[PDB]
Amino acid sequence: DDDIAALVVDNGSGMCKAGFAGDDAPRAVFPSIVGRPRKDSYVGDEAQSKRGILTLKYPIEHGIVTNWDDMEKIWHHTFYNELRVAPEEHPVLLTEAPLNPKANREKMTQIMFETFNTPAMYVAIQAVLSLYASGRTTGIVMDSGDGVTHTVPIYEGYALPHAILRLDLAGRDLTDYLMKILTERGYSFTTTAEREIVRDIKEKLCYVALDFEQEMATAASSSSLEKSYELPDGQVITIGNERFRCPEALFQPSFLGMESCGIHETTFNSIMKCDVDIRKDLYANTVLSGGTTMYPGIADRMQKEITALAPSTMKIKIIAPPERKYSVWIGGSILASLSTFQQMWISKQEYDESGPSIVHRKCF
Amino acid sequence: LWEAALTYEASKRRCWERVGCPP
Amino acid sequence: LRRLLVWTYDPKIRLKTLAALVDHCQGRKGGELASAVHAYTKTGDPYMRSLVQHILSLVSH
Amino acid sequence: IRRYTDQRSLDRSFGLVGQSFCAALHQELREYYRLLSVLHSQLRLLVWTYDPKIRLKTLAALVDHCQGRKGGELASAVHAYTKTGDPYMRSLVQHILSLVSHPVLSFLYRWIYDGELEDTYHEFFVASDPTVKTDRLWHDKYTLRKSMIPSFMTMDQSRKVL
Amino acid sequence: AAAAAANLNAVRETMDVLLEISRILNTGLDMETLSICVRLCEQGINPEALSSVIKELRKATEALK
Amino acid sequence: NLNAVRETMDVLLEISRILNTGLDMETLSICVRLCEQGINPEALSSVIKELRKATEALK
Amino acid sequence: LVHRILPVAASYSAVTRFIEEKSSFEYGQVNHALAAAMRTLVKEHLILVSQLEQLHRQGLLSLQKLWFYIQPAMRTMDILASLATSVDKGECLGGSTLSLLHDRSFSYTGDSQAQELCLYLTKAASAPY
Amino acid sequence: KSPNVLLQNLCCRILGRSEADVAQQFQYAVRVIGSNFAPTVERDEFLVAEKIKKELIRQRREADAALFSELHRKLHSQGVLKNKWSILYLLLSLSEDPRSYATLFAQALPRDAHST
Amino acid sequence: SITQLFDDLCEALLPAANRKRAKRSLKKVAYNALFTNLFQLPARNKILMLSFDLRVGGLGPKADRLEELVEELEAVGSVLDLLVQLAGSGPPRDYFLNNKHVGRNVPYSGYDCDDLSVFEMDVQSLISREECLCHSMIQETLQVMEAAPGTGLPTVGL
Repeated sequence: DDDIAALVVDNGSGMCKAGFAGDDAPRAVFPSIVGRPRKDSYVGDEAQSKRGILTLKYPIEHGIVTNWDDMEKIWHHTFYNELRVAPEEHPVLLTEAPLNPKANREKMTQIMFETFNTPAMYVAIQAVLSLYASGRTTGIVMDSGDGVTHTVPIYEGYALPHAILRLDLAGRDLTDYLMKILTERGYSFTTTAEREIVRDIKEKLCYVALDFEQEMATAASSSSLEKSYELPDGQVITIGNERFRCPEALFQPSFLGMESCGIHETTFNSIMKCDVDIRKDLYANTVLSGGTTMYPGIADRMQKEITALAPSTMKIKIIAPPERKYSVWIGGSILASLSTFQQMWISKQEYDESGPSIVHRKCF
Repeated sequence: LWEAALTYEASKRRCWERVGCPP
Repeated sequence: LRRLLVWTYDPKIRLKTLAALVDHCQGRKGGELASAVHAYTKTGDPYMRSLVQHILSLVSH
Repeated sequence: IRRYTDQRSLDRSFGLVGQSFCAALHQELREYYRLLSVLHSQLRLLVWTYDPKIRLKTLAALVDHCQGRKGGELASAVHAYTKTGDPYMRSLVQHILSLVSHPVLSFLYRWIYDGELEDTYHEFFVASDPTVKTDRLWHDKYTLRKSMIPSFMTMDQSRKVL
Repeated sequence: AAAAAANLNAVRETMDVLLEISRILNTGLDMETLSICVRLCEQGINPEALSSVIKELRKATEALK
Repeated sequence: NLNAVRETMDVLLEISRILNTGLDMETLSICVRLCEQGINPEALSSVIKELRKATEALK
Repeated sequence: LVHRILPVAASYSAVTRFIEEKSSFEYGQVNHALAAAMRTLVKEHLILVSQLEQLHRQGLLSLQKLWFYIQPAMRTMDILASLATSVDKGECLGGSTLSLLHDRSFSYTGDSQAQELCLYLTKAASAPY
Repeated sequence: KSPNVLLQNLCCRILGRSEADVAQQFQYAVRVIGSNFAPTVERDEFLVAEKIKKELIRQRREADAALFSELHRKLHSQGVLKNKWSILYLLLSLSEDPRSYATLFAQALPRDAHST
Repeated sequence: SITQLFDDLCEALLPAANRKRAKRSLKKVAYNALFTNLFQLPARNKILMLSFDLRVGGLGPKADRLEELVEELEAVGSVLDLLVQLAGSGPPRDYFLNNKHVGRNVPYSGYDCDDLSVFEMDVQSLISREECLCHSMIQETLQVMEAAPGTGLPTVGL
């Protein structure tokens, strides 16, 4: 072969994923931390160990870059220390959350072209590249990340913003509701590390509920839903009534008091504002997402309401990938390897020849 | 197909030079 | 083709049965003929059973 | 091998395993007759015939080694060439071994179930026992003859079906 | 062309002769069915085979009536 | 249901063996689940013919 | 080379005598149809013999090629020759020849060439009884 | 194009049903037309001419039977038909009179006295 | 669901008779080829349209079997519409044809020259294969054993 290489870096919301294109797993994963004495600039195990006297800083936390300096700093330190390679000799494919403004994407291609100095680059939406590895290019994306959610319809090869729906229902609201339900119980959440561990327990061991009625009926008769937890630290957090109803709040938004749409509601609101000639085609590529990929149970409620959504003369096709947390990662990993992708992949020469704004058109 | 194309507009003049195919 | 003896193999069984009724029945008319053609259908050799059960449809008309 | 496969084709008291072994030998020899068909129309060439000389050594080896063996000791004379790991002899012993195993494996679905058991020729480990018809035949009336246990069977295989 | 429209005239000529024979015998076929039957008979087909079908399909529209 | 789908998987082998497909039992099991999803089978017969070409281009 | 081939000749020529002699009235009623189903099995050997004559005109048939061909026939027609000689030598008729077929259907159950032919012939032959 | 879907075009014309609305009749059509495709009897346009004449006698017409001979002339003058025997045998078989024994009356031969 | 079964399909097409990073490359070419077509009764009729072409092409009992099975397939619907569009992608006797020696009633008729003439041809295709086999095994080995010096197996290229 000997065509010029490609690498992908996805600076996520809780950890940083870095690697080479065509790698099935992430080549390196460090936590998203850039310290300051509270070393002074280090990503990795030493910064995670020093967290009592080192600040934990995530640069992207709401689907919009909140601190710009720490974003480009963790980006450069990821490429230089997390992968231990040289910036001048590698082109990088980057990803961002959807509904990033045009000025923000302009700012990023500017900073990546000048402070990092890439040979060739790509900045684009998250859910669409995640879809291209998740199965068909056309369909609808129910993407629930860790600080944003969007129901993205796509029939262009790229999203249609006329029908994109911003939804605040992400892992952020799930861990906020967890803190709320435990403070209603009267249980001290204590600290940030126990926050991350109990969020892990909600993903992994906790009951992800199958209907609101059945588990409520068994808990009202007598609870046998709890499942014992013996951590090596010695924590015992177990309660059966509480643990099916904590992720249930997506199935009834008024269970918290959420005014925004539920899952079935947001995908139905999406499909009716989309064109009806592509309707069955878009209805037969709906995706699964969320941190619940360590113990499913959301998939049955979702597929049941999607059977109930459209009539019975079309069958459901929900695409359920084996990755629903590193789906964004394997997206860029497959797309950057292709030689046909060079047409959607911009170099450094055109960025000076046709100005900065062409990154919006040719990269798409 | 042949009867579909066959409904074409044909001149009502018939030749005085040709009786063999006068269209 | 070995002089086409496969083609003349079902003949001389066809021919053999139709030269038996033309030997066994000679100078016959009446029910003595319908008791003389009707003895080549009691054979448990199914060729004669399948030939004389169409011949007997005609002669018993 | 020509002599062996022609003489046991007029023996029918050679059993069903010998009469399957020689039939498989017959099928193996037909391709060596095909060689002698085509070479005749083309009429030293040693190196052409070095490789058929390897096949025919093994075939004459199975003939000379399995001399006069029938039943489960002929399934202990071709189940001695299933311990090889040079795949040429594996392929030569294949398409002989299958046909050899077939007569034994026919009785083993009518002696684990019901159904006719032909042991007028002893080629099967069952050596049945006359004149025990009272009620004491839930003790041994089908003796395990060790000489007609084949090598693909073990003791748990030759007596639990019993 | 021009000589390709003369052949498109010479097929209407034939189709009118066949349309005349179809009416002076007072058949069951109409002009639209007949245009399928000409295509079938051009390939080389048993006309004993098609007529039995047409005899059943016309009684299968008395299984519609 | 689990008893039904085994019997259906056995009968669906037969109608694909008489029609002389290139499908073996494993790729039959994947394609029987994929066609039941609703994605047009007229296009799935073409993506399989392209997948089996692109894998042979590497060999 | 011709001594190698002669058993299949004996196992055709010892079959047609049974079919010819036992195709008369008095010779049983299952014994009729056994011979009547053996004519479908004389047919195969005859079709082989017939096609080889036109092949020999091109020059693409020889003694070695025939001996190479007839390797399955040398066994399959021999089982039929044994059946024919067994009926003709000591006369078995009706149920006696059906006891003969019933022993032959057990005396091979593992051969799987000399079983299948008889396993066909039994179901063909016992339509009259 | 293929002959089998052309049969379904005939099925759309004669039935009120579409081709997609019925598959029991198309099953029978595949039964009959297949294995009896491609003529298996002796052709004769002359017997068909004299039998269309014989049919127009049965309608008590002698004028239209000699006009039929001029249409038979025109049929050959254009000469674009492949089997002129077949389509006229077909229209004659589907003829209905506007208002016994006939198997002892002249027909086409079966070609079972001849290699095919 | 199906995109996890697709991973088992990607393991099948890879030789199992390593094998962990070649899978990631074959999965990329699999996904890159998959979405091109996907981006851009009348159902048993499609089986009947090929049974007609069976009956014209010889082989009567195969088409008579096919029409016997399309009645039981209607007594999952998207599967047979895949099978009809994969019908020519496949891999590239009988004692009776003319014996009236059985039965109780067989119709009297003559010769036809399309039954017994094409029953010696059913065997003639066999005898004309079993000698063309003899020319496709001595050629495929003499092409290995004689070309020219320096031609053989790639173990000399080690």
